[PDB]
Amino acid sequence: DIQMTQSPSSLSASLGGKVTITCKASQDINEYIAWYQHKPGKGPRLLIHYTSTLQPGIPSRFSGSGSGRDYSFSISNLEPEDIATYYCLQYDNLLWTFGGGTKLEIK
Amino acid sequence: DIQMTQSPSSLSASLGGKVTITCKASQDINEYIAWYQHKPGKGPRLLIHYTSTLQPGIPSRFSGSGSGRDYSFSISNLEPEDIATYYCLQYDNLLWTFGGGTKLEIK
Amino acid sequence: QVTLKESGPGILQPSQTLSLTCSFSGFSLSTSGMGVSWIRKPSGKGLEWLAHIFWDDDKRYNPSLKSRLTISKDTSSNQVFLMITSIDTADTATYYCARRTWLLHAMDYWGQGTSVTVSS
Amino acid sequence: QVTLKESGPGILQPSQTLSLTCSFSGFSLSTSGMGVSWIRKPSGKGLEWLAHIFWDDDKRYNPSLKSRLTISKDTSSNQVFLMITSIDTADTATYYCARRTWLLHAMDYWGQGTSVTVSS
Amino acid sequence: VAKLLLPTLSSLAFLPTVSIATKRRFYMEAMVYLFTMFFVAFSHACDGPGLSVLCFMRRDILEYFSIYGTALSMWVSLMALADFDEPQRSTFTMLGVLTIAVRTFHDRWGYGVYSGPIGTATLIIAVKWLKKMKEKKGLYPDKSIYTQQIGPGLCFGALALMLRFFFEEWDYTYVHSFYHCALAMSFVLLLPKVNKKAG
Amino acid sequence: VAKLLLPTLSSLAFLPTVSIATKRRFYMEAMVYLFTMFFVAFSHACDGPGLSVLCFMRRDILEYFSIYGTALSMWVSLMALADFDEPQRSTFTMLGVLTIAVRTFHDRWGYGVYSGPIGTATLIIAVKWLKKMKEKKGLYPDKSIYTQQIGPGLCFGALALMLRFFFEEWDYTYVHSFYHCALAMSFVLLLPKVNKKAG
Ligand SMILES: CC(C)CCC[C@@H](C)[C@H]1CC[C@H]2[C@@H]3CC=C4C[C@@H](O)CC[C@]4(C)[C@H]3CC[C@]12C
Ligand SMILES: CC(C)CCC[C@@H](C)[C@H]1CC[C@H]2[C@@H]3CC=C4C[C@@H](O)CC[C@]4(C)[C@H]3CC[C@]12C
Ligand SMILES: [Zn+2]
Ligand SMILES: [Zn+2]
Repeated sequence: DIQMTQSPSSLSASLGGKVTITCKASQDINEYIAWYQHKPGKGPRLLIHYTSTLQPGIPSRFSGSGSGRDYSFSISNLEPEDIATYYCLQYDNLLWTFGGGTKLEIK
Repeated sequence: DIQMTQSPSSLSASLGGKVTITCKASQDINEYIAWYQHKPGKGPRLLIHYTSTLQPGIPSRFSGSGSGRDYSFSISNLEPEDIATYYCLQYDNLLWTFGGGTKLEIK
Repeated sequence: QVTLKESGPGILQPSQTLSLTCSFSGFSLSTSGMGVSWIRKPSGKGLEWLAHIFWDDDKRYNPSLKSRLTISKDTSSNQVFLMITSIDTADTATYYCARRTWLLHAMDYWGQGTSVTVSS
Repeated sequence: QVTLKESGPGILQPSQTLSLTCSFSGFSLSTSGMGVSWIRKPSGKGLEWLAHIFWDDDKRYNPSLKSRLTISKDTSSNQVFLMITSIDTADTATYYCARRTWLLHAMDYWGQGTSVTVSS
Repeated sequence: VAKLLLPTLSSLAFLPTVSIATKRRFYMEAMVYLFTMFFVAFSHACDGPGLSVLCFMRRDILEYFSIYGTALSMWVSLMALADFDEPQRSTFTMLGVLTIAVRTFHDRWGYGVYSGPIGTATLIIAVKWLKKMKEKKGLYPDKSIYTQQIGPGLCFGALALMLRFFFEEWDYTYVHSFYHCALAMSFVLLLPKVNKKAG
Repeated sequence: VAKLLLPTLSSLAFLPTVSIATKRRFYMEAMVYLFTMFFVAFSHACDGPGLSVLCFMRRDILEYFSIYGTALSMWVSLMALADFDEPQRSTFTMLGVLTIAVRTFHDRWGYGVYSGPIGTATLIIAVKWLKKMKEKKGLYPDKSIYTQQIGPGLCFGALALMLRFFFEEWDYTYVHSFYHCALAMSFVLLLPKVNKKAG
């Protein structure tokens, strides 16, 4: 499979602060990397698609960048409603693979 | 460094037989792979250079082939004088690296 | 409005087979370019994708599980089924049913998931 | 005719420094495109390259050992020297001196090597 | 007087196309655009009675490489949009060069001199993207690439073609000067964000 | 009678060059050689009084693309020998195309039409290989590549140029037919064993 590896497995942060997650693909995935927010007892939410495109209705503090094996996702103005587990998804091939997940935490 | 890995670490064979050693480079080494014969208490001999060129005076049973990360070396009509340890050498960069070595043996 | 809802047996043992079902609304999956997929979160572990079923009744499976998954469709009642065979206690997970689209190829709507347990 | 001959102390301890010398003939290493290099076979292990010295008195060293090797030349007596500092018992090896050329860039003539031991 | 200088000066619309193509590591496309800019600029300068003293090559050479450079700019911008990998990239680049060279040399004013490059390049793109959509089971270039590059790029392209080949009979001096601006803007938009084969 | 047909038929010396270039994954070079073969074959057929009925394009088109194709074949064979990687490969390919096009169109019989391609391409090769020899501290292309490709390739190249531009005044019908064979053989030898960028 294509291996997706998120650099922080866990990430502790201040409320009102900013954080960044990075993910490395084992191949060039042609900027097809969706980013998901997962909360306990809820279905995940699509936040960002292609590489940088926010899903309609998603707050404009979420942003993601990068291309060719190196992709990044970030929460600015971090609210307590953003305390969640964040997964990326390689979706270049119909063989989908998720990143290992980053558990975000209040410091 | 560039990693050179010879597939047999040890190789047992009949006299008058034929054997093949293969070596994989971690990068494209542009066909700069010399092959050496090492005997106990003697300085090594250059058998083959670039990828396929036999050193002048070397018997024509020794032959090597391949290009771009995948290279092969072979002894035909294997004589007891060919019982030796065989190393490859990546020499594309002046950072030289040898293969792990193949200890040839009589079966 | 869009919705997916996963359902299953809850408790199994490794001799048995697992019959996951996924009711959905807002789409009927006879619509061109529409798709449904299965993803699972194993106990104390990150997400892994299982299976696809598309508008044209085309299908995909995870090479790691390809042998023991079969995905099916019923747009007469807006439902999709995943059958998982030859069970192991490694199959203890929450199983999510997620809706893919033609314009953005990643899944946009997930269900809340259903938990499955595999022990005596 | 071409020849290289390595020589050294034979026995050392890890506080000490190692003064390898290599006498050669058939070439003088003031000749354009000519080179000499050091390679070592550690005890029960495969070959590793250490250092280069070229016709133009240019030099190269192994990034893994670059700090504690210094290569020198004397074409007045057709000799090359390798000095290895800050010794460890990991340095127990046979040390080979090998002659590189301009037309084929790999080494063609080796010496028989010299053994070095690093223990109490 | 603006009537004389507008078709000469507005040919510098291609200079932003050269600098942007260079900046995105599209060096081979930047050669074709700079070659075009030079021969289009001097084709208009050499034609204009008030500054024809500036030109040094015959009118025949400047006119040929004005048309050839323009038609080849349309090919290499669409083949950059197509974004082929090797050995096809070099093969499709050479296919345009050799066929546009013979076509333009045979008759530089006959039909197919611009609709050949555009008609063929958009058919090559359509066949590639229809295969890639059947493969991915979804719209291949992201809705971003359609709404930012392909939509606006082909809109400025269509504007350039209808300015030059319909409206130009109203007043050449203004409409041909807007054609340079519309076509240069089309080449900027159709060219991708990064040359992924060299950056 | 052999006097008429020899320059027409011996142009098929380039067909082995096309098939060998195709076989080694040098597809863009195989286009230029096949384009050349076609226009050189028809340039001689259209010139020959006994079979001029065969040709359909004007003599001017066939003569131009005979010379242009020949000069571009000399460029792409030497740039294949040079073996640049991207973004320089596409840039050096386009540099030859655009400069040879203008040079040949300006004057197809003037000086520099073949010594431009060869003189510039061998200077680009010399600068690349002298940098690579200073880097490697040793003869860069292996003694194999000199004694098999560069030596024989430039010997058949030099033979082609002295047949066409010195000996041809003795008898055109024989010496020009040997020029096709010598140049086709030069293009086969100068072209590397594998297109490492596409195979
Ligand atoms: C990659 C290639 C195919 C790019 C496009 C090549 C273009 C420039 C050329 C090659 C042959 C040309 C055709 C040859 C003959 C004519 C007859 C003319 O009355 C109408 C246009 C038409 C039908 C041409 C259209 C343009 C054309 C297709
Ligand atoms: C990559 C490029 C540079 C390839 C070679 C371009 C060649 C075909 C052209 C471009 C300009 C040309 C020069 C322009 C003018 C003349 C004057 C003529 O009396 C002698 C030849 C000479 C000096 C030409 C030599 C060939 C030349 C250098
Ligand atoms: Zn114009
Ligand atoms: Zn000819």
